[PDB]
Amino acid sequence: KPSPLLVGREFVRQYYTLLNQAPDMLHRFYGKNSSYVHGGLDSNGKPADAVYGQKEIHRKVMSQNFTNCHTKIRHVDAHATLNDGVVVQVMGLLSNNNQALRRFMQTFVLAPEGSVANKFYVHNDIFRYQDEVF
Amino acid sequence: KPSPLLVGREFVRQYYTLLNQAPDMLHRFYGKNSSYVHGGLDSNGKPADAVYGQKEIHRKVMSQNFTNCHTKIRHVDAHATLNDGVVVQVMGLLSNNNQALRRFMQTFVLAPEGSVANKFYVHNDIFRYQDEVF
Amino acid sequence: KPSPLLVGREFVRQYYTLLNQAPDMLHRFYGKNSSYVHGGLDSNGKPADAVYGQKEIHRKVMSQNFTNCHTKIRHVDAHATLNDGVVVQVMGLLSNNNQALRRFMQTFVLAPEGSVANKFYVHNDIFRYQDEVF
Amino acid sequence: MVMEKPSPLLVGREFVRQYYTLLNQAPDMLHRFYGKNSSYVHGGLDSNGKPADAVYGQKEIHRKVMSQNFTNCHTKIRHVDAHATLNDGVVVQVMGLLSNNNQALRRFMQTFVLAPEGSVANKFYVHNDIFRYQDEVF
Amino acid sequence: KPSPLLVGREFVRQYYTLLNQAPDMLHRFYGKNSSYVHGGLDSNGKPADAVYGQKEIHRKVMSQNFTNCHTKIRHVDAHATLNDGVVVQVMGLLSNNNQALRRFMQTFVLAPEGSVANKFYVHNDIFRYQDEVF
Amino acid sequence: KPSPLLVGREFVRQYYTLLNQAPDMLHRFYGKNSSYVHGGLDSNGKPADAVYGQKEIHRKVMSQNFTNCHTKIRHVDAHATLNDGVVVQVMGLLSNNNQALRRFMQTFVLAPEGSVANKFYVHNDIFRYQDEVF
Amino acid sequence: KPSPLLVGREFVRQYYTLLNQAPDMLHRFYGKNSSYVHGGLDSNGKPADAVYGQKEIHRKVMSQNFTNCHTKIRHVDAHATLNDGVVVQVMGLLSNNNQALRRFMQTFVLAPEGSVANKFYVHNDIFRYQDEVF
Amino acid sequence: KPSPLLVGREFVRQYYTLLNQAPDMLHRFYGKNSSYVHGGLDSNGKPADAVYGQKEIHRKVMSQNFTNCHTKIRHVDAHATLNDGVVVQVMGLLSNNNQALRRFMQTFVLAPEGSVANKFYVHNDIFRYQDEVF
Amino acid sequence: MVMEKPSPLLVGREFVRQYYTLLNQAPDMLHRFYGKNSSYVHGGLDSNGKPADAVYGQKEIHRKVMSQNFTNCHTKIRHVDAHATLNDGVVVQVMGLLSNNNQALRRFMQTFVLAPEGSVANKFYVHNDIFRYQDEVF
Amino acid sequence: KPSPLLVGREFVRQYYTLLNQAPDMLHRFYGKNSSYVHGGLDSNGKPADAVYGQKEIHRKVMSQNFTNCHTKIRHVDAHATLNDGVVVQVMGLLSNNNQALRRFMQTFVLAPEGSVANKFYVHNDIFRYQDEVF
Amino acid sequence: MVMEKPSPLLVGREFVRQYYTLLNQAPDMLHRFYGKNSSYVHGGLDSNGKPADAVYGQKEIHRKVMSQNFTNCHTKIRHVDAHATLNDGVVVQVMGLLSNNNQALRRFMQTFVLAPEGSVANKFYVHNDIFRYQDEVF
Amino acid sequence: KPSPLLVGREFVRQYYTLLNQAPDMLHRFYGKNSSYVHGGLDSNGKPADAVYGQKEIHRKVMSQNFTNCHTKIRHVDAHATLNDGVVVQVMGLLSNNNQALRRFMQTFVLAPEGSVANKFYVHNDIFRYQDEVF
Amino acid sequence: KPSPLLVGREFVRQYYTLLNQAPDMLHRFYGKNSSYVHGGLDSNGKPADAVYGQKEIHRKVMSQNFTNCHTKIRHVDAHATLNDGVVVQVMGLLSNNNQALRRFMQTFVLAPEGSVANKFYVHNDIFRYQDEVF
Amino acid sequence: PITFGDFNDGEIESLSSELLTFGDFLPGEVDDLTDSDW
Amino acid sequence: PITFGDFNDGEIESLSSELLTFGDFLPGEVDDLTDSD
Amino acid sequence: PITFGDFNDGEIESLSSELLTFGDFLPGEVDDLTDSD
Amino acid sequence: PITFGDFNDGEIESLSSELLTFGDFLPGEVDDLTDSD
Amino acid sequence: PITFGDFNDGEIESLSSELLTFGDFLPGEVDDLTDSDW
Amino acid sequence: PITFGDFNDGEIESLSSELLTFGDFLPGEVDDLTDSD
Repeated sequence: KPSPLLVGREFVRQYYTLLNQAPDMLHRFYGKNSSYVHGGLDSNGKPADAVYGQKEIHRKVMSQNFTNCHTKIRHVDAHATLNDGVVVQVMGLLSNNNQALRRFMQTFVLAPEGSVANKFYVHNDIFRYQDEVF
Repeated sequence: KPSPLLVGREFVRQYYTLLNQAPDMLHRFYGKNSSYVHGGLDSNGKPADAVYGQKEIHRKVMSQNFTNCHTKIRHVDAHATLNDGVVVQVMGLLSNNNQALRRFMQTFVLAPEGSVANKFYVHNDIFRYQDEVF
Repeated sequence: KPSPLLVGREFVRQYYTLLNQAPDMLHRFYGKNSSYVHGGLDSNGKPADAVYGQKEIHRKVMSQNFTNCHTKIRHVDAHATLNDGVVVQVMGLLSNNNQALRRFMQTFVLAPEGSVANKFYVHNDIFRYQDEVF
Repeated sequence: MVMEKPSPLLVGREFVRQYYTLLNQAPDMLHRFYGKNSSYVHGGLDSNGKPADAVYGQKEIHRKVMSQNFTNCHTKIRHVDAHATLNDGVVVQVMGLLSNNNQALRRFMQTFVLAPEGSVANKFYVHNDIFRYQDEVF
Repeated sequence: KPSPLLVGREFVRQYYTLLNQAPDMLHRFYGKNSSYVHGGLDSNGKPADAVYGQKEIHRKVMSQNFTNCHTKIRHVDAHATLNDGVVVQVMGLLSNNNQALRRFMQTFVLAPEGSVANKFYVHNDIFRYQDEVF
Repeated sequence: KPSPLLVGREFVRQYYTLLNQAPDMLHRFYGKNSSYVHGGLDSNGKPADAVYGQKEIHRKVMSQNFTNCHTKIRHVDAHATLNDGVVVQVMGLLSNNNQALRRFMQTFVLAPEGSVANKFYVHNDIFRYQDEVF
Repeated sequence: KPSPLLVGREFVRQYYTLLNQAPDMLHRFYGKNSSYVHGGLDSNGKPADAVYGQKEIHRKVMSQNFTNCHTKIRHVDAHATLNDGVVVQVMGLLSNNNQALRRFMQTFVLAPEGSVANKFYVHNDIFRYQDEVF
Repeated sequence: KPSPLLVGREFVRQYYTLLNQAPDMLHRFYGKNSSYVHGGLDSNGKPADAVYGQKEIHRKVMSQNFTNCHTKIRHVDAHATLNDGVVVQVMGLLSNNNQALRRFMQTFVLAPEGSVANKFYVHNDIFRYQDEVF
Repeated sequence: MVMEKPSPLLVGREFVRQYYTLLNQAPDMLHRFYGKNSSYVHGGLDSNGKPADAVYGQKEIHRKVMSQNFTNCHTKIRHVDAHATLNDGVVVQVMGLLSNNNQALRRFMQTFVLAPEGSVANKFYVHNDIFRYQDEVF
Repeated sequence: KPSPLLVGREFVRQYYTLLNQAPDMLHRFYGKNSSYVHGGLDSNGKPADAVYGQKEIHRKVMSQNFTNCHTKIRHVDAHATLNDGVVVQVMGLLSNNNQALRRFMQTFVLAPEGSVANKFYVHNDIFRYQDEVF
Repeated sequence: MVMEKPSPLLVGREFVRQYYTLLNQAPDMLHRFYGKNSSYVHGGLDSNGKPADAVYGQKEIHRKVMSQNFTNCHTKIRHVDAHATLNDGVVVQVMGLLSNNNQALRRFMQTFVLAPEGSVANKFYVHNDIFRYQDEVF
Repeated sequence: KPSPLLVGREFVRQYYTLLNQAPDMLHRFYGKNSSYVHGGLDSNGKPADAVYGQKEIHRKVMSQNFTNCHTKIRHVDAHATLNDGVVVQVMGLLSNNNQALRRFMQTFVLAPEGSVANKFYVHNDIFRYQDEVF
Repeated sequence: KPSPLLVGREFVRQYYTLLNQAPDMLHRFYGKNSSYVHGGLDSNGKPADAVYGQKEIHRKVMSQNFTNCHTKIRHVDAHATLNDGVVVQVMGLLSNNNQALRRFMQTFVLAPEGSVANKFYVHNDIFRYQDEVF
Repeated sequence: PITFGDFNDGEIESLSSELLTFGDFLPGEVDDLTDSDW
Repeated sequence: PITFGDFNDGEIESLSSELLTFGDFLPGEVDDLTDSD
Repeated sequence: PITFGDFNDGEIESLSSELLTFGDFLPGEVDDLTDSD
Repeated sequence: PITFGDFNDGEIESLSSELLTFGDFLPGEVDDLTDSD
Repeated sequence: PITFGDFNDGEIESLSSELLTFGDFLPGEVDDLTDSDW
Repeated sequence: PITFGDFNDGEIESLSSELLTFGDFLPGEVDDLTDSD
């Protein structure tokens, strides 16, 4: 059984590498019933709701139009959870389209796939920009 | 079965009210082999390690010396997760001993007790300030 | 037509239940061109002009930072008023962020919305404490 | 020299001033502030330990303001907040202290709902009057 | 023949008195080919265009929702113009719905109606809030 | 007939370019019986007497002693008026002798010359600073 | 006799405390043929005139409709003047009815009563806001 | 030499008399390197940090506008302390600007000045309210 | 890795935590916090109606705290504010609620004056302890 | 299909005509996700922050306040970029607000609109005052 | 260790550095920067008093580079500004000074358009190169 | 008394030597009544506010942050003036922070300091970048 | 022997002038076995490893490729040290490629050359940005 | 007789010439009782 | 069916669950612990 | 002679006068109306 | 028909109106006076 | 063999492991000519 | 003896040293490389 801390660190490295190297394959990280929210607003001004399902996750990611996003990961904290899952808490800065970096707080929940050993998928993805709620 | 969002909101209300009123009773939220990460810097200016078990969580909470610790819950996200758990991300301001309000993020993973329905315990608690990361 | 007393009691119970539970959706009680004045918040803290509209009311309520806002309603007086509306004067104790009981007086003017029968919205919402004015 | 009609706050402040000055001077004339279907309650207690109910008519109101000696009453208004409401009317929230026949200064909470008379412009009457002492509630 | 300064001062006082008292009768000031713009923004950050004709002027005035507007006329400058017309330059403060006063710049162009002596109508009305363009 | 907006924007460009370059030639814009009100304070302080005719307008313009008058045209409105004339309201910033930019309003009424088509002269010019009114 | 500064400070304390508590008793500070101006705006917009005598001063003070008049005395200057009187200049902030604090200046001329020793009456009271002139 | 109880009572009397009478002269009670921490009041509002030195103490006292501060001393406890100094714990009711009686607790640490016998100065001055804490 | 000496605020917070935990658990051992010339009052009330007086030594403090019979005390510290004072000492201002013998929560007002022991560095003892319930003062 | 040189000359003529005549209409040249960079002062005058989108481009052009922006185009070089777009490098002299000629170099990347044939939009707009970097 | 493929500004800066270092050291090797259908002008001037035309193609782009006698070229870049463009391209704007064969510092204006190679990721080729001396234009 | 031309040439050499080498000691050239105007920067650099006194002049020089200022003095004209002072008008090229040669014109008024013979101080220092006004 | 402050000031001027003008010639300042630490985050935020020798220093400088670096030297301290060398601490602003100015500190240790008098070489150069460590 | 629009002479002034009154009191009646007291 | 704003009947009541307990606390234990004192 | 700071003995007592009256108010009358009610 | 942005053919040229004159200036007099020097 | 999603072992690394190069030069080839000079 | 401000005779000249060289540059190489180029 791998260390949850190293599992979370490796997952964060791979996820934020793929977020800019090829954002259109970010949906491959998620499973059949996975929650995803990436810190957006709307007309009412309230934070955007999450989406569920790989397809809706892919649609939302494509709508988010990530172009060469640079992320500075300032803190990663990974710990054990239900069904040998891993909960990851990420503090960092993300800048999209080479604009100003924005502080962000993120929570990942990765569950084992079940068949392939040492394999995980993103069950939950919660991303929020600090400047949108504070 | 109650809404994940309802469960998260009610838990956040109860937790951050009990933290202000009776910090010594905060250990009853957690169960066996539950993770508690709330802390600041280590002896070498590093984020602290996790604390496991109800007795040790109580010992750590008492160390944090929470004096009239209020709260300013700017945002709460609650999503259903594996094993019927609820993953809550709480972002806001916390002031302890009436000092300046410091921005904070906190990830809760609430597992469902198998005995009683509509019963949860904090399987994971990961608190982290901002001034200490950026 | 429902008795003015009955609609006042209904509204007071529902309004403070929502205030204690989910302050982030208090704006749904109000409609367009509805006025909401709540205490004071300024550089000096005493003058806070009233806000109008659901979106501005939601902004103001988000500023009020209601967290576990407990309320002990000592008295409610509901009377019939123009356009078959009701006027409610409620007196009680309020505690936000787990402070002590502060005596408060609120005046609501509720108006029917026309289409749906026995449906009201908060046209006017005036809040005051006894610490601000002797 | 614009002839701007008064703001709701100015209307409420002026009405509170006139109402309480009249109450101090001529309580019997106070009934002229109310209309046919006006509601009025002024800090009463029934033989139950509960707050009293309200009368719904200038006549019942006159009987109420008459029953209430209201003779030589000193009032100190600490807060007035007025806003616009349904049908051009004005809702006023009054916080103050009152004393009738020179007892102690009792804190009171009041809500006024004034409505335009209609036939005459810039004229209002007290449609609703809710008055409660803090002693009989808290 | 009356003094253009007197005509401008009387028109300004009458126009703002009528705007405060009965804004739904403001269209009676204007004529067949009158132009009316009252300083709005529309979906691009660019000032709103003017409207022409008495009916369109009335519709725009009603849409503008003038509720107990208070004005402080700080400067009026009236001068003669073609066909004995009057051009009026107005500097002032206007507050709608008893909110904060906003600095405004206005230009009126009044023309003789032709048959009745000393009778004028608003051929042109240009109104702009300073905070919307500066 | 050229568009009133085009006429106004072209006249504003020409006028505020000639004001900076050759203010001695500004009098050629006006004709006989033309009002010029550009001014500041006097013994009374608030009103400035208008000067009529090309000679008086040139004398007054030379009196203002324009020196590298820089202009920042924030907004310009041009509408048709009597006798196919154009009424222009110009709002912006003016800086004389490289001093601090001051907010200004200027109302132009351009009357068409009856001899040559596409020809206008400034029948009315009403300039007014803001800092001197508020 | 006491120090002019002592007299001025004591009078300022008593006056601005009685103004908050019992404004109806403020007329007892003045005697006959005593000047009292407290204004800034009227029907014509000119500074308010003066009311002389205890009766007229009381009538004016009552019109001002003082309601919980809070004060913040930034500075008080007290100097001896002719006939052993005291001239006080008071600069500070004044809020009526818990509204926004407005800067104010007030000149008091206190004349000694001939009969009683250590007794003064407000011979002159001149109040002026700042926002109403600048 | 003088009873610590006598010193504490004499201080309390003089200090609160001067607070009620001449707040601008409170800084004379303290010396250099002395500390003056009052109740929470600042731009943020809660974290009112301590200030040191006579001049900074005077600035803080002026900021905290003291106008007719009425104080009812319910209890005073004076005890001997290091360097033959005294410690005074005072409980009472304070009303500033004519608000209501607010429960307050103050802690003075007074040290002998050394040069003049029976002369003390406020080395430490900690003020606290009941409402802003309980 | 710096060996910084604790700030007065940290010293006061840590002392309050230790003091009240010991009072809850082992009140007999509470006397070890005080020195020879230590003054101590804890919410006293003589048979007159006035606050009690102070003991001025370790053994009298010991006897007194046994006299108060602290058994299973629950304390909720709402405010602690510590500052430096003469001779590197720390003055602590404490606001809280206390209950002895499972009684109601009583608001208490407390001032501590801790002084360095002198021999061992970073060691303090309670020179002054002033404690009063607000029920007996207000 | 059209010669890249012909497209470049056409665009340079139209763009620098519209810059001089109607600066507020420049945003129509660009489309979504297009980049405009033109000097500008974040605080020192050197920080050049790119803006994207028609609305942000409009705001940046308005902040520059182009007034009578004259330009003499010394050289234009047009070539064919990817996806059948064009690249234009223009060298010339620019004078805004009637100041002296300043050497400037601009680089446009124009992409075909796609639907309408022979239609282009400014995908990239990099402007540089040569004197700023030399 | 997020890989984080370089931003357009970094790509442009690195390309300018490499391009001008190669031009200084091995101008004959500079032709490898361009593709099959690359456009290239470098401060040309025909015998008409007008700027020279363009060259489209790698082989004769090399011939044009050879024709210009690039020997010991000293270049000082004073401004580089790069941005993203069509087909994940990079448009670079360069302000600088150049001297070939040790004449004076001639001030020059340049525009680069780089496009992905496609076969290999993170690989670019100079699709467009426009270079003009200011004296030959102004 | 020496030749005013010699005094001007000596002062110009010393001043533009000390400006190049040690800008932080430029304030020693001025007295207490000296005036120093140089450039200007409020929002875009247009308002040139003169500063008076050695300390304010040093603040201004330090704000400008002269770093390796190279000066080519094309011309110097020195003349005698009131109270046996000197007036120097210098024309040249200035480059600060290694920018290009910018044409500049400076006017110094030097006054004898009285006590020490043949000693002067810069009473007036008016600097102007020619390009910024032309 | 020159003053250490004089040596430090002259070296700072020459070094930063050469850095702006000809950064490729910066290697001539250093000798053999000289330390160069200028840099930022190498791979994981670690401090940049020092490069020793003229060849490595030149390679590292060319790697940083300062295209046009403008420096605002806020302060320079120069003190004597071992072997008559000079230690300089330079604090200021640095902006590469006309980007935003960033605060920086730089420690130079200049060692004298035993061959030629009044000759120094940069034995140590330690550059550090502020935003990268704070 | 200066008028604007189709408004008659003094129409706007009459439409706007009405003081603030409460109840059935004529304007200035309420204060009269207060003025009766010293 | 007296409802307010845009809330459907019973929406506010559905917004809360009295059967929801966390940890070892019995239902309402936290409310009793905090509201009382 | 217990004094505090740079206060001479009796300075604070001399800082105010208890027989200073304004208008027709008797001594202490203003305090009486404005102390508590 | 080469067009740019959303402008139609001739839309930008329609904003010039070079035959417009103001005052007694002949066409081109203002720009001739200003741009030359 | 720690993998996430359906990505194979090292697929993300392989995809994202490519240095920035220009023209046909191998990475680090261009600076070699500069290193040839002193 | 003509001086300005508060500087002595030749104080400014003493503030500048022409013999101060850094690295391999001859006394004036940096200035020659910077100006007139």
